[PDB]
Amino acid sequence: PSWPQILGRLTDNRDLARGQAAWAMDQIMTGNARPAQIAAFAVAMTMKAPTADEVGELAGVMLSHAHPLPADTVPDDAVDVVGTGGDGVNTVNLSTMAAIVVAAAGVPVVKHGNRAASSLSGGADTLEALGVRIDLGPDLVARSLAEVGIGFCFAPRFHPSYRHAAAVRREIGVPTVFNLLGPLTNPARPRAGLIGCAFADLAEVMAGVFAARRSSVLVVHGDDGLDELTTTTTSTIWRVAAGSVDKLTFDPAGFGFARAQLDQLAGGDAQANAAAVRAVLGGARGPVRDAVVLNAAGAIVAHAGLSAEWLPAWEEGLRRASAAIDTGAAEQLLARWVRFGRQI
Amino acid sequence: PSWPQILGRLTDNRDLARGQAAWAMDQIMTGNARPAQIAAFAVAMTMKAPTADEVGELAGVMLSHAHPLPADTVPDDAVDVVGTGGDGVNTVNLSTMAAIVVAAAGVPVVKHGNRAASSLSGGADTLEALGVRIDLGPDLVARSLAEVGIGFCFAPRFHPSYRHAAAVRREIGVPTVFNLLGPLTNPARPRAGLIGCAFADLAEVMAGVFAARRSSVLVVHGDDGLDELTTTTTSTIWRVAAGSVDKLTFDPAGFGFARAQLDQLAGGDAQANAAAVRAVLGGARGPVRDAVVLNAAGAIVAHAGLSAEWLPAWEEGLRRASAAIDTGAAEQLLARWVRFGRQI
Ligand SMILES: O=P(O)(O)OC[C@H]1O[C@H](OP(=O)(O)OP(=O)(O)O)[C@H](O)[C@@H]1O
Ligand SMILES: O=P(O)(O)OC[C@H]1O[C@H](OP(=O)(O)OP(=O)(O)O)[C@H](O)[C@@H]1O
Ligand SMILES: COc1cc(N)c(C(=O)O)cc1OC
Ligand SMILES: [Mg+2]
Ligand SMILES: [Mg+2]
Ligand SMILES: [Mg+2]
Ligand SMILES: [Mg+2]
Repeated sequence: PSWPQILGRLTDNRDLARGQAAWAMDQIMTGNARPAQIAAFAVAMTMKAPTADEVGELAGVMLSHAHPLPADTVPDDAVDVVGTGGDGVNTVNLSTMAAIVVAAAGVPVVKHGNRAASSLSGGADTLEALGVRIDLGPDLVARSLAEVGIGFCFAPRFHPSYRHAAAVRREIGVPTVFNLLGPLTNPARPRAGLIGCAFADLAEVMAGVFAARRSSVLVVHGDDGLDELTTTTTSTIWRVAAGSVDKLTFDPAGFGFARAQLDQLAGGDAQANAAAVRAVLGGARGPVRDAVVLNAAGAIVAHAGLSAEWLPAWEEGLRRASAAIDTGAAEQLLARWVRFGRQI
Repeated sequence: PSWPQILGRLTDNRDLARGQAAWAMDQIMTGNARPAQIAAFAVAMTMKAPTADEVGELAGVMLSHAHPLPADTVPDDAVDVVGTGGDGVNTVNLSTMAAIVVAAAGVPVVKHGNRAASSLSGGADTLEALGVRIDLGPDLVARSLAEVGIGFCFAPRFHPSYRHAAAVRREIGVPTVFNLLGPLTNPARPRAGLIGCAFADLAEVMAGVFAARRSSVLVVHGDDGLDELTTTTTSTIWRVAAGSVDKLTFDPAGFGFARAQLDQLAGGDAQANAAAVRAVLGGARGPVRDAVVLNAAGAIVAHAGLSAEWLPAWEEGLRRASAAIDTGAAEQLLARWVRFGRQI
């Protein structure tokens, strides 16, 4: 393989041959690709329309180069709650709040996360503002998971070889196929997840990648644009179970949720978003709580799918998420997580 | 304007707003664009499918930044004979030979040229091997045109600000919209031309750019793939006249030309191709001569179009081209051109 061969195939609007996307990603990850070649590749794949085979190859290479967690430290039923970002709506950190609630409900959570790219505060920024240690290595993330019930894998910490691609992504600004990779590259390789996708046209491709590795995942795109399950309107869900993908539309009104306005989910800086987390975990009722409970429930549904029915699953997920907040378990879990980090 | 705005519009498969392509190109030309931004733009513009308006904006900015020729030194009726290159065929230098013949016939020629990109020897390489000074500046190109009847504008000498774009093009090694710009950016701005296009689906776009300038141009694509008028089969001609374009099919058999095989036009390195020039100018009969005469006649037809009827124009062009060789005028012009460069 060579860059002219691969780039020419893509600019001819052709799918790549098996192995070519992987070759390309490996050149990028080993520091062997010129910034121009990285940019050409990211753009050309995006404009061709990436296939699940192609995106799976890219994610596979990233996972090969990533720092793994220690053997036998990640429960077989661990779940992720993470999105692509890039929805261009400055919301509170819904996945991060959902993940705390899910862990408090007793589902092991290994969250893949990062600082902001286009927003004012990313999940990692907000966790740091809450006093949680974001920058732990493999051994300590495994300890966090075992001791607290949740671990946070900071993407730059676990994927140092991605630094060459990350730099090009910033210079060009435009979203590309690379924006799909964060949720597909959790170094703990959890088999379940609630996965947000800001890009309606690419959510099915993400779902195809998860289907190929036989994950139990709900890939979600709010019909208002959010890379979360929204409360302002319906959401599209690509449901991944038993190696296949089912496209569904989801309406929170079927579970008694009132419609919110997008303004009601608005975020601010890390300090403001930390305050918002504290408010929800402390039992504040209102729009943000509703969105957190909904997303926590979706992750619990994904976790359930590792084994059945859609409606009892949602009912159970919503019951469990709501109780995790109401009993104070979620608030207490955050306190315990903070304490864990301060004790080395 | 910004890179995220323009690249986002392209990746959404939308034509640019008026001025945006020009903004991007000026960023590239002033050294304000990162190699990643240059590459993203080149690829995204190519995959979107560039319009004549957009290509014209790109060429306009190049011309703005180019070294011009001194005032009143280029005749109103000067002609160019130049192609995009990249036809993947490795032929002798047909445009460069045709240009010498056209000048010897009395039509002023200001040829835009460059070294090999994908071929074994570019027109500039072959001229250098023949002893012609290829890198003269504006004042001396103007002198060459007046004194010898032909001038050669070396693209890197006249477009120094293009160096950043040129570096990215080499790195990505795939054709893009930038491959169209050579024939569209002759710094002497001749109003007539025989312009070869290797990319059949972009020839109409190049023709539209020339139409906007009200040039008299034949944009040509050999139906065998050559970016020249071919002798192996028919050619498609986009005839540009009176600010409008007509697509025609051209068969040189109508002028008595025997069908050649593509292999009979094969070139080699600069020394081999220089030998091929000497052979044609010395009066050797055969396929190469035929191709040179046909293309010289095409350029004469384009020159006639500044004023002209189609079939008589071709018959006249063929007569004048053949006579320029047969009298030794073309051989003598080359010798005079070599002397000119040696005498400062
Ligand atoms: O600034 P953006 O480009 O829009 O990115 C917003 C967030 O998207 C991902 O968030 P994640 O789902 O992990 O967390 P969140 O929903 O709690 O913010 C990403 O790592 C950022 O934290
Ligand atoms: O090496 P390539 O990738 O195929 O492209 C290079 C050839 O295309 C142009 O040819 P021009 O028409 O000016 O000259 P020619 O036809 O005499 O070679 C260009 O300036 C090079 O000479
Ligand atoms: C317009 O064509 C060119 C302009 C240039 N400046 C350069 C360069 O600086 O290497 C190369 C070019 O084609 C190879
Ligand atoms: Mg999220
Ligand atoms: Mg979000
Ligand atoms: Mg040519
Ligand atoms: Mg050619």
